[PDB]
Amino acid sequence: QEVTQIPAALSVPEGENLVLNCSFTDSAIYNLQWFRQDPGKGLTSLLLIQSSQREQTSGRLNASLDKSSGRSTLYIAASQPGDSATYLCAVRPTSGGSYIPTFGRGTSLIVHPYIQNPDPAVYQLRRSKSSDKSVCLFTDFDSQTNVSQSKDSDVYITDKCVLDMRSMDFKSNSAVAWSNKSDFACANAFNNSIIPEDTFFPS
Amino acid sequence: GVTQTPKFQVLKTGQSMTLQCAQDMNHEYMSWYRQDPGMGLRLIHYSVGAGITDQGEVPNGYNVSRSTTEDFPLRLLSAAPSQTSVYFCASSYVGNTGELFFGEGSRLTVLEDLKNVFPPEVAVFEPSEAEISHTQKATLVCLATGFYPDHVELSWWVNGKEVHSGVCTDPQPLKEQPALNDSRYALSSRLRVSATFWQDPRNHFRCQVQFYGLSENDEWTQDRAKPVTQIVSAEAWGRAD
Repeated sequence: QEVTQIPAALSVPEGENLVLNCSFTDSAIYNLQWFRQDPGKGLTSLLLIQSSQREQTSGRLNASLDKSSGRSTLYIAASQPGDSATYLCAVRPTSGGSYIPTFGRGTSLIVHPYIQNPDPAVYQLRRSKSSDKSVCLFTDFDSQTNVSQSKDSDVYITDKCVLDMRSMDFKSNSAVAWSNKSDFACANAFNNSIIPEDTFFPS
Repeated sequence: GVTQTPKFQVLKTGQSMTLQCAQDMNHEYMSWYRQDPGMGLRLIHYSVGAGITDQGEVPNGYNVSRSTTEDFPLRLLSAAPSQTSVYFCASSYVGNTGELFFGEGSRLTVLEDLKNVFPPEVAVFEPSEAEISHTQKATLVCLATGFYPDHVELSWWVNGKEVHSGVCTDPQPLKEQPALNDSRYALSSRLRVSATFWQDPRNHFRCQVQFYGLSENDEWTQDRAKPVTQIVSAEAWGRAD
């Protein structure tokens, strides 16, 4: 009747094993299915557990099912940044139950990359061909560092993302900040979040 | 597989539209869902078989038919702003395992006035000399701003080749006017290369953003170009400096 997924959001350092829970109030189910959804994309099926099953596996993914208790657990071994996505759980009725499935609200998962050699710095990037905006890049910080929003009206700070320079087996975090080509150097934009005291701020 | 069309759509309030769903797996069961922020997936209509149709949780304002096994059309006779959502079609064999197969989704935005639709402005910002000296790496930033709705796809192309290595794009765009439901959006992306690669003047970097907007049939009475589906791009060339 009702599907509950907890935690609603999970943040963890890469390498850690993960546990995602799915609960349903009606034990009379035909099956349970787990899906993955990337931002702005569709639903990719991960595992399908039939009422007659108690466990299903696929690579680092494995899910259990306890119909009587109305529970299913998805385990993700040695998590990786690429596992970041929203995980959805759904159950379908049995014995002529309208076949109508019920979906949980999902668990938003973020697996942070391990940054071997943090080198936090804020850099100003010029031109768009000149006369456009003022853009700054906060980069190479450890994954524990959080980027908050600025207290200024004409200033924007993006969420952080990790890029991977494959050839060099090098990963780095970064967040972008910008304003409107005027009385405000963008390096000042980040002075609202907690950042390393040794962060490099070249002019 | 399951194929739904269109993938993106903008409608003016009152306009009619049909979201198509086709599957070639001989699946007897087909259904439609709408997904809204924190609202989860809500069943709108479902069909247990050809010729059979039943309403779901939020059938209000939607019409479906199932004359054939392969198709399950979702029709909006008179689009309303509240119907702005992401629509998903899913199918499965009648009994079997119960495994559901989802389509890629259809992002629909219904607006009272199309004048609120804006294409993105795109700019590329070149690597900081300080970053180059400090890390021997060079990060380019692409900024797409002022667009609405949030129906875009950003990609980087280096010397004509689409690249994924050394790139990352914001998972979600940000609102330029936070309090507004129809705020225009901004999206950023980074492309990081070695300083030596950026220093080669022969290397060409292109950031392009595909924006899904109006059809070249919608009425447009603004003193600006009709915001139709298009690609907006910006580029840069490496420099020895």
